Amino acid sequence: KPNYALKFTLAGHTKAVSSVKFSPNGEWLASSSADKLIKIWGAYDGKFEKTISGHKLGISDVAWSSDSNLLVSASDDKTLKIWDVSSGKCLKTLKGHSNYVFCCNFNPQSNLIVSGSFDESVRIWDVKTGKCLKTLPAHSDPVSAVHFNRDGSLIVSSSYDGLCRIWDTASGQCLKTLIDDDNPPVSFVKFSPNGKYILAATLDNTLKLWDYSKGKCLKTYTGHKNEKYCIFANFSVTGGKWIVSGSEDNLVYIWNLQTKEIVQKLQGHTDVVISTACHPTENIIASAALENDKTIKLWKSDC
Amino acid sequence: MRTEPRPP
Repeated sequence: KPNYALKFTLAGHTKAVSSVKFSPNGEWLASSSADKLIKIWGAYDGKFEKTISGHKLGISDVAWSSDSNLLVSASDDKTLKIWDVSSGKCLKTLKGHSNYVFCCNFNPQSNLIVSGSFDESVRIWDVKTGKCLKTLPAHSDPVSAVHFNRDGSLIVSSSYDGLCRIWDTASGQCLKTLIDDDNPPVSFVKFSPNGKYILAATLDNTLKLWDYSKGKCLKTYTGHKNEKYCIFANFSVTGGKWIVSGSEDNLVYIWNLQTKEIVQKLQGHTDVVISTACHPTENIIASAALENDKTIKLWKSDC
Repeated sequence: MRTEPRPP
């Protein structure tokens, strides 16, 4: 079992936090919020670094480029914005979604961004030019998550329509539709580190690890609460192999990936834990909560 | 919008 203990509480977003992500170089935590702001924080000391501003409405997601130099954010203002973190400059505004942009991610090479929107599409963007390369008719409901696989050749998307779909980055073809019994809304999805699996949250208080090629669910994680929000989930791999997720009961849940047993529950937030992230090299978790809390927390374990 | 609930 891990022994994550609270080290720092980070405050100053003035509305609900929506997402936290560690920079791939491990130096920084980025946060996004309904307050229309991005904030940067020191990953090891929790020290506030800077605020990045420009969206006209709240932000639902933020993501780092592979070299830790750029961010992309997804906003209710129907745009995504690419940011140079060190200068704070908005390099590009990605326009084309027709409704709230909810999720986003760079590909590993970081020349591309993928986004998902309440307009039910997935879009693939050129980072350098800011242009939308493709618009995928991905879902019949809002798109809750988009993620590239390890070599960027595939995209997984999830939607309240109950589907998780796999897309060929190059062609835009749907290569797979994963069916979950009773089609509960899918609130989060992401590839496993090896790209062979997808971790999917559904709004029935359940997380599942799927061999998506075989359409086989390998693991199921429960005990937490998730029926209303798109809570992120992670693979913790720096120490023990765990699954990490926020919960609507204000806790962070940690499970043994193989045994599916809850190994830890982190107490301290006062509202829904919407987002968790795992540091790339140290056993450190960042968590963030909604409007009644507005804090980000950094926790560390010796294993 | 991620910060707002989806009525089940």
